[PDB]
Amino acid sequence: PDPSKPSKRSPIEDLLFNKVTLADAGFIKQRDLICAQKF
Amino acid sequence: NHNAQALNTLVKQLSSKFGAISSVLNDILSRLDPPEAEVQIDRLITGRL
Amino acid sequence: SFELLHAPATVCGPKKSTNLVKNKCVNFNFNGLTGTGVLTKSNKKFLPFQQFGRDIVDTTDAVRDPQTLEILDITPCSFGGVSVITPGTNTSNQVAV
Amino acid sequence: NFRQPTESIVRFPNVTNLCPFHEVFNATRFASVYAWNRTRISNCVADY
Amino acid sequence: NLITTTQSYTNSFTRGVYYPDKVFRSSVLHLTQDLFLPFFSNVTWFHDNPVLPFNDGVYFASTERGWIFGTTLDSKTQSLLIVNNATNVFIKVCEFQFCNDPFLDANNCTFEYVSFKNLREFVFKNIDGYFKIYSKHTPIIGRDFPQGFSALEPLVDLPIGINITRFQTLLDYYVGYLQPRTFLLKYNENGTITDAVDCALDPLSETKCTLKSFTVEKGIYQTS
Repeated sequence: PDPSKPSKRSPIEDLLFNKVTLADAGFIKQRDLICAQKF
Repeated sequence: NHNAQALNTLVKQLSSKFGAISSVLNDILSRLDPPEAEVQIDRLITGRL
Repeated sequence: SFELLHAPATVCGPKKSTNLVKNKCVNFNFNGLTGTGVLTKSNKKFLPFQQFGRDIVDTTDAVRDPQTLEILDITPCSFGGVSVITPGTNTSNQVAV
Repeated sequence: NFRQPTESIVRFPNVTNLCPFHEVFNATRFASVYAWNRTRISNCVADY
Repeated sequence: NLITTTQSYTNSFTRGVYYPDKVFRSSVLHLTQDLFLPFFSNVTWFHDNPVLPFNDGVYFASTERGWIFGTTLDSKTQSLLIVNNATNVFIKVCEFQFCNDPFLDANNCTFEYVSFKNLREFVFKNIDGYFKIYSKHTPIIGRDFPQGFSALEPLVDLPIGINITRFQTLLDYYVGYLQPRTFLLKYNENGTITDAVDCALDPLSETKCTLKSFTVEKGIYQTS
């Protein structure tokens, strides 16, 4: 783990989380941000 | 991906008549009389289940 | 002498408004489109002739003031699920939600 | 499940073209029944 | 008496695309199904004027008076007379007591209205009493449908009722008929169609209409 970041994730887990794109919506309040079914 | 396609193809089978005046329940519930706006509802209700 | 031929009642008559609200669940009828949602401001550029709007799935997402020409922004009214958290009815009858 | 505040019902019209009524009234002359006369309207906020 | 000749053939490259509806849309790619001028087509560059067999929709450019219409001919039934008239671009509909040559540059009335370089474009589709009229006027540089892409923006909608099956100009003159095809349109961050594909020109512009995208990747694709 890299004690600099505020996530404390290894130099290599940071490259794996910026290369996998997303499609979730647990947002607490949310042309449309993927999440277009909620409605 | 597989999971996003599956939803977006559920929130799009809503605009489909399945042989009904329209796909807006309001419409069918005006341009039609109470004892006929039932048959044209079960066409929608059935294909959405 | 009135009459109702095959085509519509065009002539038809005056309908009233209600004034815009903005920032509050309100049911609506802008032009002839219906629905229920919060009518916030906007940021779109509805080209000089395109009234409504629609997303990557077809759902009104904006309208323009049918009589002040301003882009609105339908945003659906809240909804979700209610979950009750119980410590057990043998223990207490107190709950959280 | 939750919700609802749908209270009011914004309506849409607010600036429109009026009927040509009145144009069928305060006019000076009128037809002599032996000239019933006719003038049929169409397509305009008819204001009864 | 007739100004000049009357026929030929030229190509309609990527030209003749109108905004099919007033539903704004942004950063999207819609697959419509209206009536457009099939891409890479044949334009009967006329240049006189017989009674053109105007049929299911008709394009009509003219780069450098008005027009006419009618299932029949002179005053006897329906018609039209979009007559660009400087001061005001008038119009009208009725029997029509014009001439075999209303050279420029009558009964029951049932409608009225008024209000170097030039790429006058125009389509005159007629659907459900709403004879439609789109258009777009850019400058130019050449003489032949200056190869390019610009979509026509709806202009009028005369709610008339004339049944049209013929027409003519009243003194460029191109004239491509329209067909029932299917296209994939690209709307930019303002809702302007900045591109398009015909899903039946080539084998690659049908793979792009199944993958809904203007950029395919290596592979074998099941398309039809």
